[PDB]
Amino acid sequence: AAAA
Amino acid sequence: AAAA
Amino acid sequence: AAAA
Amino acid sequence: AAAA
Amino acid sequence: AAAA
Amino acid sequence: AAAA
Amino acid sequence: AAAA
Amino acid sequence: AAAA
Amino acid sequence: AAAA
Amino acid sequence: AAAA
Amino acid sequence: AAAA
Amino acid sequence: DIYSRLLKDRIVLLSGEINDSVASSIVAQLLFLEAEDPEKDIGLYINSPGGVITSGLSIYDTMNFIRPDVSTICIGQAAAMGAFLLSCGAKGKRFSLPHSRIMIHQPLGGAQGQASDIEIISNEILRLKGLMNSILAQNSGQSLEQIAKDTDRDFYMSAKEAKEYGLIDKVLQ
Amino acid sequence: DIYSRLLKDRIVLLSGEINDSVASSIVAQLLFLEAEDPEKDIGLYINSPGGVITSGLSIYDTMNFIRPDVSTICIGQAAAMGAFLLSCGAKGKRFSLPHSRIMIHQPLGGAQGQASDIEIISNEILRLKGLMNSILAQNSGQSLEQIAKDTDRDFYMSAKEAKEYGLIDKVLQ
Amino acid sequence: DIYSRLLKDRIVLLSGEINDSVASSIVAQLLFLEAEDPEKDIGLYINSPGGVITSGLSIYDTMNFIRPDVSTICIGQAAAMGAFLLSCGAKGKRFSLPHSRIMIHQPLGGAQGQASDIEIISNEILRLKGLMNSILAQNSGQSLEQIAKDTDRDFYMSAKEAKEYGLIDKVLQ
Amino acid sequence: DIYSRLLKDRIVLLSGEINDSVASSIVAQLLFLEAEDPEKDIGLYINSPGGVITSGLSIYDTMNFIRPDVSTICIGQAAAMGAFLLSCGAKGKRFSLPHSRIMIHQPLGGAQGQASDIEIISNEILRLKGLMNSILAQNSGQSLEQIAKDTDRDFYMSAKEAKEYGLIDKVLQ
Amino acid sequence: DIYSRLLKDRIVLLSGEINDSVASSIVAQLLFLEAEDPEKDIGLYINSPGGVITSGLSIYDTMNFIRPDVSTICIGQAAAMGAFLLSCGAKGKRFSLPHSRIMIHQPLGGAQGQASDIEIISNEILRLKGLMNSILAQNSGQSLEQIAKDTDRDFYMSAKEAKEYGLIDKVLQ
Amino acid sequence: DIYSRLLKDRIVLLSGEINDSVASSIVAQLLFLEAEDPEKDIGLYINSPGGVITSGLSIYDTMNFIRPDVSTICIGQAAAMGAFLLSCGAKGKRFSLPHSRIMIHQPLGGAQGQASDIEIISNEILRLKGLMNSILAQNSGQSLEQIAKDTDRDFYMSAKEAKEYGLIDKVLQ
Amino acid sequence: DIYSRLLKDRIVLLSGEINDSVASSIVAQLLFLEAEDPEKDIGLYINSPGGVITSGLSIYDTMNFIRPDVSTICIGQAAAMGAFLLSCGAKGKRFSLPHSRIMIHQPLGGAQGQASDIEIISNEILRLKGLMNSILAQNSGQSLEQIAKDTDRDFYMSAKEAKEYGLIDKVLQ
Amino acid sequence: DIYSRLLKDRIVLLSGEINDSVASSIVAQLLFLEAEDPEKDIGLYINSPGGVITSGLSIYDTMNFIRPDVSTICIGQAAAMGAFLLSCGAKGKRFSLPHSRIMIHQPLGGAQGQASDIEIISNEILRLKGLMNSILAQNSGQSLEQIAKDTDRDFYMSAKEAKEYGLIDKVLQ
Amino acid sequence: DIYSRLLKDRIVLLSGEINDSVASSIVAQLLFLEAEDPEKDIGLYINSPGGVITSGLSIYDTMNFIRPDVSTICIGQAAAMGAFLLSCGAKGKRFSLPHSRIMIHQPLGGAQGQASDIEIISNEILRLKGLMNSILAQNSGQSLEQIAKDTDRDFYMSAKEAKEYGLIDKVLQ
Amino acid sequence: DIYSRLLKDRIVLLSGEINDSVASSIVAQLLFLEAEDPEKDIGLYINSPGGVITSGLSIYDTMNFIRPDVSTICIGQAAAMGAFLLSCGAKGKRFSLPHSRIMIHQPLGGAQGQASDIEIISNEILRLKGLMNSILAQNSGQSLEQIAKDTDRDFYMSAKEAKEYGLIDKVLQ
Amino acid sequence: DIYSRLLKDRIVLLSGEINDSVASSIVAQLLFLEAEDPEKDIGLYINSPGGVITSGLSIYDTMNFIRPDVSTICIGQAAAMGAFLLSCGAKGKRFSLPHSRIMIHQPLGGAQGQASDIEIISNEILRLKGLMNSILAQNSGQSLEQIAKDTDRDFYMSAKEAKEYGLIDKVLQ
Repeated sequence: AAAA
Repeated sequence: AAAA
Repeated sequence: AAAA
Repeated sequence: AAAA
Repeated sequence: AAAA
Repeated sequence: AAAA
Repeated sequence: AAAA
Repeated sequence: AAAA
Repeated sequence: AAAA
Repeated sequence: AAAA
Repeated sequence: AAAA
Repeated sequence: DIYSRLLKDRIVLLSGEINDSVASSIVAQLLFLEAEDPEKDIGLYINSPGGVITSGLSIYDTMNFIRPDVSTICIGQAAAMGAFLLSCGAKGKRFSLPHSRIMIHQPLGGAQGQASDIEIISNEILRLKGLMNSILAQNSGQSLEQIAKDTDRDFYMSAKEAKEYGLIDKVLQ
Repeated sequence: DIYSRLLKDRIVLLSGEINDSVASSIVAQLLFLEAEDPEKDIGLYINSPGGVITSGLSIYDTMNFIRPDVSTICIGQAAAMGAFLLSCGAKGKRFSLPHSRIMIHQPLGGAQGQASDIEIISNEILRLKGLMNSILAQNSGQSLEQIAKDTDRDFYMSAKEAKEYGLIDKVLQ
Repeated sequence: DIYSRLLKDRIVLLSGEINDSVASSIVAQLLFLEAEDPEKDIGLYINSPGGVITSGLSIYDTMNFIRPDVSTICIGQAAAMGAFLLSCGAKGKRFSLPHSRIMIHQPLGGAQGQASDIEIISNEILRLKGLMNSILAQNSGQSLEQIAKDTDRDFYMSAKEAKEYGLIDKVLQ
Repeated sequence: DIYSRLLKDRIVLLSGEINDSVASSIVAQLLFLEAEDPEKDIGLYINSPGGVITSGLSIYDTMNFIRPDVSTICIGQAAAMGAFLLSCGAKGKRFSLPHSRIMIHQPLGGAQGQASDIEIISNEILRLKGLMNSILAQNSGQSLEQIAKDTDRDFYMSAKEAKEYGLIDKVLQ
Repeated sequence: DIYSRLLKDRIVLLSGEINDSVASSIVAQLLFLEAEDPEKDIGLYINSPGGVITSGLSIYDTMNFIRPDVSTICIGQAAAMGAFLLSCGAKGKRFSLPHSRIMIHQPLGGAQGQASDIEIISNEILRLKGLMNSILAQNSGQSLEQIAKDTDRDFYMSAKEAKEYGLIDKVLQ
Repeated sequence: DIYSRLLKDRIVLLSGEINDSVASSIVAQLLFLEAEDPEKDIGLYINSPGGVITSGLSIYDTMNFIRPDVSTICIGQAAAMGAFLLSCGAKGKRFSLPHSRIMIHQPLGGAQGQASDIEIISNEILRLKGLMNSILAQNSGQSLEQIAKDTDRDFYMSAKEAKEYGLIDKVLQ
Repeated sequence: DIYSRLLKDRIVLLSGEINDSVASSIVAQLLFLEAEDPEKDIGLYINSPGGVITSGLSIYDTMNFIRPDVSTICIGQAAAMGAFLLSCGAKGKRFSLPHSRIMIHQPLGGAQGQASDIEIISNEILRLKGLMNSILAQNSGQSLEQIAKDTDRDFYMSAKEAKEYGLIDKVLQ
Repeated sequence: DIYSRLLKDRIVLLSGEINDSVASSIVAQLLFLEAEDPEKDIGLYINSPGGVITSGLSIYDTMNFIRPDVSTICIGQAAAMGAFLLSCGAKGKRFSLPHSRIMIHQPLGGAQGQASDIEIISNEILRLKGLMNSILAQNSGQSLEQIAKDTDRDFYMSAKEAKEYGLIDKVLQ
Repeated sequence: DIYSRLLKDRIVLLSGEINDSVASSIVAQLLFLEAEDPEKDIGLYINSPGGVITSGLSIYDTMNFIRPDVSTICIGQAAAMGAFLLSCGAKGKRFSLPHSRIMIHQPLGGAQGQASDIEIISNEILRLKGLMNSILAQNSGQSLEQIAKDTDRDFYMSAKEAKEYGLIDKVLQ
Repeated sequence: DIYSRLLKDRIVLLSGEINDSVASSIVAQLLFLEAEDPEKDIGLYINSPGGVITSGLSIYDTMNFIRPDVSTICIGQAAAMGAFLLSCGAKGKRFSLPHSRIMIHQPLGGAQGQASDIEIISNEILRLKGLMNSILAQNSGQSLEQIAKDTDRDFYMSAKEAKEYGLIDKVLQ
Repeated sequence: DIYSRLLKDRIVLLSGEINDSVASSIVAQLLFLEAEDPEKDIGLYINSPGGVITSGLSIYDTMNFIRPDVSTICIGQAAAMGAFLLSCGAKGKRFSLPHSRIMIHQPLGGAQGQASDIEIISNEILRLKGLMNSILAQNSGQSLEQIAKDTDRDFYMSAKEAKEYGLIDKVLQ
């Protein structure tokens, strides 16, 4: 989900 | 929602 | 085309 | 349909 | 936005 | 189907 | 394309 | 058509 | 179109 | 791209 | 992604 | 407007699927008509395949809210929620034309999300199920037991049969 | 128009999803009635599944902004924002028809973007959560901790139960 | 028409997203009202999530083009460009209901094309950004530097806090 | 109808994209107006992002075709063909509100087909560019050559800059 | 109605693409104006990119089937069938505003199915092509071969060039 | 592979619609068998509903370009281009299983664009039409006129009738 | 490969719908097996819901074209064209597992275009209907009238019934 | 391939969402690895966000069905069902890399159809919730009550926390 | 693979539309054949409806770049870019089967954006048009004028015509 | 395989977006290479725009987990999670070619559902943001505060600037 | 596999648009060739329409990173990034076939989000622009200024002109  |  |  |  |  |  |  |  |  |  |  | 004209004769047509939009309309017409004359009877013609349960209940409660008797006449069909409303008409004034069909069944629905939410939603529909069954048992003379058994699956019947069952009082022929 | 005639009776109908369009319509109608007579009660019949929070609050604030008492009557259902508005009606004048269903729960929403923005949005929605729970406690007579525990997930109740709870004053049977 | 009636009382409603279509509508109403009475105040009720900047600027300029005082009243919400217009209301006549939320933030947009075009659009979005921050600063009594920092990201405020911030003059209790 | 009312006061609102249906309406209003009174001034308020060139040309020629002066007032923005039309207003009567943004740029379009059709279409758009660029030159005092360079890419400017540039006569700040 | 008003001034506006709907409207208007006053000139303002050939012929024949002289004025552009109609205008009453563009070209279309069918359609299209080139020749004073040569591919021209070519009589400069 | 083992026995299967893709494969296989032995016969099994003509001509020209006699066997069906290819098999070696169906018809296609382009395409489609009839007449012994008339529309046949017509030499009883 | 190792046992599997692609795959397998041994029997397992007719006929004529007997084994189901192929197995070697269902019915199709083409397609499909019924009759022992009647609509059968009908010889029960 | 080389070292990689095909891939490998040596340990590296419950349960049961010890190592993340499997690793051999995240939460799902069907599915999902909750306590040591309280909503924790909680035995470094 | 086998015989196949993907395959095979034996001839069989110009040019330049004579053989058809390439084969070794259809025409394309870009693309598309016409003139022996006239629109011809035109050397009987 | 041979010289390539599929592959390659020789250095070339955070962490922990020193070389670009990984290389062996671009920025994500869930998801993303910024600080030598400040928005830097920042050790000039 | 055998001859093919996937492949091949023989020349054939900048920069730096000279050969076309790569080949070894087209232009892109993010992406793209213009300046021997002027918009050139310009060192006749 979370991404950079 | 609920239906008849 | 025709099929069975 | 033909057009111009 | 937020809904209830 | 039921998921986790 | 033309076909038969 | 040409637009601006 | 720039929005706020 | 241009074609012929 | 910038392209050239 | 054709409908506005018939409305002037206290005739209200409930046609199509029942939902909040249709419900608010039928409700406004009901309230309007009792504002016009709280004594005169109202003719609620019904041709519906059913719909949203709470939407139906708002119409049902309004029917008993106002003073006029709300006579019900089934034309085409009155299925599920539509059949519910038909049976809610004033006692002795629930009608149906010769070839209308009446069908009753338990609630349909859906639930998604966490197991917790799905259980809360499930219980709520079961609550509405029992509420329908009970008011149906009351309007027809059948026992809760018969209703529960008969509405487990689609229960279709002609106007005559619907008369024998108790959903309506007479078949206007 | 049918609703136009009912409006002359100071009757307003809030039906379906609550958003800015619907909110403006209701706001506009309350302002109108205020101008037509700042003394007589107004009847706000509610049959809503809920909706946008800022939208619902404008209605709420408008109800207390105008002079007349805004009576609320739940028909069909009053869920979430719909139930919120119901509870906001003039004290002693919050009603519900016998088979209406009332439901309350916390805010739902979404946030996308950078961690920084997601947090900000999260904070604001939690702010709206605390705001409503607070008012819900004040309107019902329940404690903030009780409201908070009960609105954690969907909390469905019957009209009679909503009265017991404090959301409404009387079930018109 | 409910809105046309309220317009007769010099009440204008800006609800929903702000765009050229909506702007022309609010411009026509402002110009119309001045024609009716260039002295009488005008009440601009605002419930908007924001919208297109140039469109918003067209309303702001018209507000100061006509002779009447355009009072602003925030109900529900005044976000971004909506908050901007709220702040632009006639001095001392910028109001809000107690539960309205107000939010300000920097411009948003998109740039597509050659490096040269993106740069040109970028500088243009920046110019619009400095312009809004400049007026927002003058309207609130905040320094330009402070407004730039606070609008960097979504900055939400209650009615009380927006009043203390300087965006409005009074919270109608 | 709010707009029909402003028309009675000789006010024409051109808001949004420019195209044949829009141009058709604008031209229709101008013809109607001068027929109404061929000597009184006309106010063409412009808030547009641009559009079809030939559509804009129909408005421009009609503006000069009819006897009465057509004053142009920029509100929000006048971009590309919008900036073109604004500049076409009767000399001395071209205005803009203080925070409007004006922009000019060369024509945009497309060509599909054989190499021969493409060169044909290409020459025609180059013709329109030169046609538009020349009238822009005549209207602002700029040289044809300068306009061509300035409109090579999006050229945005403020109301004041637009005045100093020659597109409008004065700013009603 | 803006268009009903101009129609009272015997003004007809053919805007946008030509098809049966548009042709039916234009034709109906011409019959009406003749029945109104078979002696007074009719002003047909043309701003069209072209359209269906038979539809356009429909307008062409009606223009010559009624007794009134049908004057045509080109505003914006008269391309293809649009230019055809502009040239069918009455003797010496075919005008154009100074910055309009005129374009003529051979017919476009499609054919599918058996070889025998494609041939039949192909021939009917060549038929329409010859019919139109011949009428353009007649209306302009150009030889048939010249028109066939010039319309082989898109042929754009200014209002002035259009006069010299013979498609219009004067340019309302 | 299964098809590879069969190819080893100089058996080639043409199944499905004929297009450049299918044609390159068949042509590729035919050139292969030739290199392996230019004298040993080849068995081209055909079960196709037809397809692109030029693609079919590539197969046909190749069959006669190579030294080996290419026998043709129709299983399932050989329609349009399929029947064509089947009849192009080496004389005396054109076969069909007992329950196959053979169909012949004129070319089918499409054309879009300017009258000139459609005309050119139509003529080329007719050229291909005349080209195939000539060959069909040659391979079957029938007259050009007879082929031209019989293929005007779908002409279905049983294996025995195809034989009696001249399209094949024998039916494997 | 699994299916391949089975092919080494002279086992071929016809699974899923029948079309040119599949028929090509099945015919290639029968030819291969004949190439490997033209005396040993071949086992064709069938579990098909049916498919294209000319496609099924190719497999059918192939089963008889090659020297080795083609025994058919129905598993799961053999519907329509599937049941046909099943019945076409070498006499005395048409089998079915105990719980397979067999179903036969008249052909299905479609036609578009001119009335002439639609009639041509109707007769052809009728020809294919008469052709399969007679062959079906030859295979079962039923009269052409019986097959005609039973296949008017879907006719399902258990393995046992299909045996008694003559479509298969034995049920490997 | 690479994954195949690692399997030789008895390393099984569970990457991505958990469904049936993925479940059968992991089960096949665990069975395979036991066939190679029912004595040596197996390394099941887990980086999964969760998935189908019955799918995940087949992997768990298989882990305890074979004699070799299946050690779990969390890399990246082990969420929900992923966390379940991680905790099911052989005692003393459940590991995690230093920056992995572990999350546990109740099941999610959907239900459609009649009230009776929704109830059955809801109960089956509550059953699965109780199964996982109890097995999760057994694997960690926490009381069933504490697991239920912690899995009501997403419970995220770092490697260290996961160890303190009892889901894993040691955090590598 | 059968295509690999043919490549062993120095037989390359170009089938279908020409694009970069297709060109790179052909170019790669040409370079491979030269590395295999820079003296033996190569056979480039062509069946193509045309494609991307720069893609074709790369195949053409590679044909003259390597040492081997690249003979060209047209099967099915060689159109536009396909014909162009066909004509580029080693002099005296450009062939075609008898029923192939050759066709040449001017480039086709599309431009979109600012007038400035449309012009750049149009000039570039014209550069290619002239470059191909000049190369076609050199390849066939005809004058640039003749090629320009003949390629204005689709120009179809038979192998015999194409040979007489100069596009190929001989037609294989 | 070109990649397989490069892996033999201990070179793994990380190109494109980072996710569970890519990560499990990079992990497998790293584990493999350690098994091959746990003492020799590994060259991890990076050209990535970034990706899923937990995924990149699995790669990271696998890098420290294994005995071999994993050198990182940035080619093309190392953005966000891609840059994070470039800095996680063995001290003194974090390289970059002269024209690569490095970028670091805070996490991006999404949250949906009840306020409770949003706050949980927001907290977790903020947790991942802290973890990422922390490691970035430790790897570069910058303070925690500096990293948080510079990653608030996209922070682009040339290879030499990334060296001065502490992200890499040397730029292969 | 043709491409692999060509790789043995030190031939690398870059065809199609440039993106990370194609770039990693190209880089992988270049690193492979150096590992095979860091002494011999590599021939990089380029037929590309351009692509992702950083993707192209990865290839450019690898070419200079490895020891062997990387000769570039343009076939068909080298546009934008493709032309950039072409000009980056080892001095004296930058080639082109006679009919290739070389085109150079400034970068293209998109920006979306807050004004601050658009400014960041705008500066970054301009950074990429300045970078490539000066490398192209040094690769051709011209002033950055004249390059910037030339790449403002698409700049097409014949192979000969590309040589005159300084992008390639020779045109292979």
